Amino acid sequence: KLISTMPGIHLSPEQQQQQLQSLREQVRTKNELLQKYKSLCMFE
Amino acid sequence: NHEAATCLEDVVYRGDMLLEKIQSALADIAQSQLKTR
Amino acid sequence: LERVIEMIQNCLASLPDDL
Repeated sequence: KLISTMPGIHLSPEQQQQQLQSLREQVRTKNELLQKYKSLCMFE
Repeated sequence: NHEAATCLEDVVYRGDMLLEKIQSALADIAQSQLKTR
Repeated sequence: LERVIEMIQNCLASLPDDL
């Protein structure tokens, strides 16, 4: 049972949800910025 | 010399516009990267 | 000016290849 307390999770599941949502928003905004500069040419 | 002056002015104007655009773009990238933190 | 333009272009040519 101690060896199955080892795994790798320690935060409350609310904190896991907060981390997952924040990281989802991060990947969204970074992909949106990179797509903006994919589409935008400052020159003609 | 007048004609060469206006020609130099035109090429400087195009370069200035392109520089201001790339400068503002780099500033926006820096703002996004600092806001993500 | 030309060099700067093509420089910007190839970096833009790099970025959808990351996307």
